[PDB]
Amino acid sequence: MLIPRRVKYRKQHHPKRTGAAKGGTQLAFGDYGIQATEGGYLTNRQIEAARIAMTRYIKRGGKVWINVYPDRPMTKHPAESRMGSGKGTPEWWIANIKPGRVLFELSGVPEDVAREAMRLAIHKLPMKARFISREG
Amino acid sequence: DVRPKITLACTECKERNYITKKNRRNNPDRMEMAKFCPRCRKHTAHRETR
Amino acid sequence: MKQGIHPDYRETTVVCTCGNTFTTRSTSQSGTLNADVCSKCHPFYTGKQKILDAGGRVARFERRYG
Amino acid sequence: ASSSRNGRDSNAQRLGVKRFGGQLVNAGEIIVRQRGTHFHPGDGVGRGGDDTLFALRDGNVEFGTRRGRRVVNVTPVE
Amino acid sequence: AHEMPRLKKQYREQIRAAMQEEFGYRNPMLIPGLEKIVVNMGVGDAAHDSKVMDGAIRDITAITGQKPQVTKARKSIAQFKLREGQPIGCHVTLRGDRMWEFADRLLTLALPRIRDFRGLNSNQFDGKGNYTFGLSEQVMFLEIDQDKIDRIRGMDITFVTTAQTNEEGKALLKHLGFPFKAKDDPKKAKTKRGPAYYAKKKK
RNA sequence: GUCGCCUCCUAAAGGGUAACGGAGGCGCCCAAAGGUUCCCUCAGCCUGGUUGGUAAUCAGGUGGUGAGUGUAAGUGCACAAGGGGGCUUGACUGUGAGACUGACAGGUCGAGCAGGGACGAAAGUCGGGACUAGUGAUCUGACGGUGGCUUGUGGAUGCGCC
RNA sequence: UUUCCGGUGGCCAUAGUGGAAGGGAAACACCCGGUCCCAUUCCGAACCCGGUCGUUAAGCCUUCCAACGCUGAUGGUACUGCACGAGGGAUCGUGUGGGAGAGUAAGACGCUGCCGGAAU
RNA sequence: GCGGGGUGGAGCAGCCUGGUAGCUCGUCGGGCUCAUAACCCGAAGGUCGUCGGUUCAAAUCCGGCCCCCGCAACCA
Ligand SMILES: [Mg+2]
Ligand SMILES: [Mg+2]
Ligand SMILES: [Mg+2]
Ligand SMILES: [Mg+2]
Ligand SMILES: [Mg+2]
Ligand SMILES: [Mg+2]
Ligand SMILES: [Mg+2]
Ligand SMILES: [Mg+2]
Ligand SMILES: [Mg+2]
Ligand SMILES: [Mg+2]
Ligand SMILES: [Mg+2]
Ligand SMILES: [Mg+2]
Ligand SMILES: [Mg+2]
Ligand SMILES: [Mg+2]
Ligand SMILES: [Mg+2]
Ligand SMILES: [Mg+2]
Ligand SMILES: [Mg+2]
Ligand SMILES: [Mg+2]
Ligand SMILES: [Mg+2]
Ligand SMILES: [Mg+2]
Ligand SMILES: [Zn+2]
Ligand SMILES: [Zn+2]
Repeated sequence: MLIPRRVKYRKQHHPKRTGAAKGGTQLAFGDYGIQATEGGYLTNRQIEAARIAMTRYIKRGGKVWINVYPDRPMTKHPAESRMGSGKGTPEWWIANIKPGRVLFELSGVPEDVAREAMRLAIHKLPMKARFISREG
Repeated sequence: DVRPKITLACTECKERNYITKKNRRNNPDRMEMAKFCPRCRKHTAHRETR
Repeated sequence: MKQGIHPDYRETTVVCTCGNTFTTRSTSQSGTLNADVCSKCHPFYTGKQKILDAGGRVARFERRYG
Repeated sequence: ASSSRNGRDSNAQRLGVKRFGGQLVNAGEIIVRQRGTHFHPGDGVGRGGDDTLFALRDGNVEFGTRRGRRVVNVTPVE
Repeated sequence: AHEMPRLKKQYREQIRAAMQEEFGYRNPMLIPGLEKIVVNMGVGDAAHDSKVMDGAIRDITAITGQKPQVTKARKSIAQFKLREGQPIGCHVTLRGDRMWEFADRLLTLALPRIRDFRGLNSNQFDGKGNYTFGLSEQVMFLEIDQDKIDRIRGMDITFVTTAQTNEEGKALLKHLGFPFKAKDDPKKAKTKRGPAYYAKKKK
């Protein structure tokens, strides 16, 4: 589970989820990758599930890059309580995903099994994503 | 209580012209200043009242 | 120099009790100083020494046996 | 339940430029209220105790640069 | 009195000629020379009393011949137990005639009578033609008394010369005459203690 | 849990803008940490050096703001508003053209002038503090000054003014 | 009149930083002294005073170097006022006006005023 | 939620506030005794639950966290 060591402010406004990907729309480390076609919030649990799926399928070879980091904290109102009495305590850590953002990258693996591993990973994400490559 | 209000009166016409503050611990004794005395119509030595 | 804040720094010869005598305006209120040893009268570099060591471990053996 | 350790804030101070570029002003008229010298006093402009820039003379307000400083000048009226 | 010192005269004639011939400076005012002498002593065990500073002032005044600048603590440190603004050290800057005659006195008299004196390392230059070293004990300066010193103290002696490079600084200070150049002993202990402490792990 | 004041964010590039929204501060302190005049440049890093160590004091090199600012934060400040020395009391009296900001009470800035000063060779600056919190209307009472009024007159007494 | 240089402004990196080469007639400077005014929280280092011998090594000045930094379009894109439209919904699109930041080509080894100097 | 507590082996002091961590018992070494207990003479023993901050300096000040308590968790 990716959790930042510290943050300046633990209670933050909800991240903007408008617009396309600000940056990181192209592969930078690996040969293949996952590119999100829809925006949304990506929690550390989802990131870990996808990473486990990719690594487990590719076994021992190849290396995986997690381009996004769940450094944005999300508070939760205390359960069964009326509205008010200040903001809640951080409960989830998310990354702000926008369309075109490359989430995961993979290298050192043949294309077919890389594609299958990316499929396994994508079936764990909460937003639509696609397999991309450096045109082979 | 530790920075009391002290009143400066002219040493010529004994007139409580000014009021200010000291430290009592940093300045235990009565303070001497040259201020303008409106009655004496010039700069006269002013002393803290006792 | 500021007047009244510095010590007396008048002339001062120096007899090194070893054939060497100079003159420097030191702080010796009396005057000339008396050197137990100069630099040109000292065993350090005038060469008057040469300890190095005594590393002849075998040389000791034939000294007491050869 | 719970409570907030916040909720305090200071009253609005209403800073900012009060007379913009080219606006005719009288002597002593306040040009900008500010904290610190984001604008330095230029020609015909004085700076007060709380860094307020005010007009030293009648004329038109202009914002410019004097050496390396952002300054506010009052050009005397033609 | 008005008399240009022996060491200054020797410097000018012999050393300026020697440097001009064996460094080949293309300009006459490029031959290095002594710029200043700095006598420091950090007496950091003055955070608990003032008498040690008074003794240090007396000692340095007698040794040099002028009143020292007393430096107050730039920042307070608990583990050194010093507050802000306490006097923790004193130093003297010597130039011109005082520089020349103090250097002459030091070299001709004082360090000769160091206990088991073996010379000074040639590898204590700052890397810019200036050479600083340290004396562990003070009364060896026979210009002071012997049976009234409050406690033994040490000091740092720094020769700042107008020398661009370390090799020419070493040449200048040799020609002026400094026990050193030997070989190991100097550079030896040098390398040693160097490596030794030089590590660091405040973390 | 909160209630007044100050700084930031929310606040949507003037100002303003709510919530038991998100962060912190204030109820002081300083006779210098005020005024003026002159001088100075830091932190960090690298190298050398008695005690001495990551770091005391010293030297050289580097280094433009990352240090510093009595105290929160922001806006400022290296031209320093940061560091140091000299002399001082303007932490004045009588004032306030002209503006800022509030429903109002109110809060804030202020040129110029006179008196009498401080500093500076002068130009000049000085009506506390780099700026913005460190505060409480009115009533009633109190002390000091003044002597306007005082119920027949003169006192007294009481009140008024500051 | 011109050229060169010393002062003093303006623009405040297109000017800086770094490297290379060369220059001093006046001038500037380092430099040489400290007797004299004056000065160092020690030091004639600095400040100040007296000289202008020595020296162009440095400051300074001239030429050269896009190397770091700086400057930087056009077009496109983001965003956006107004007017609409589409999705179950996060949200997205279009019309009509405005229009960046980044990046690209490129610019650039400063510009300009006054006074003085030596020569013309 | 409010308030308190966490310090040698144990049970308890040191907390307005910074700088010197104490008493009792127990542990260990020596006496006394035939031996043990008791008693007598000497010694060691906690960098203060943990993370971080304030500050020249933190057991002490501030916050988070863990553990143990107490209280509250109400009206239909
Ligand atoms: Mg990018
Ligand atoms: Mg002011
Ligand atoms: Mg004020
Ligand atoms: Mg606004
Ligand atoms: Mg708006
Ligand atoms: Mg409203
Ligand atoms: Mg200052
Ligand atoms: Mg006052
Ligand atoms: Mg008015
Ligand atoms: Mg206010
Ligand atoms: Mg006046
Ligand atoms: Mg005068
Ligand atoms: Mg202040
Ligand atoms: Mg001030
Ligand atoms: Mg009433
Ligand atoms: Mg009547
Ligand atoms: Mg009045
Ligand atoms: Mg551009
Ligand atoms: Mg552009
Ligand atoms: Mg009931
Ligand atoms: Zn009077
Ligand atoms: Zn001798």
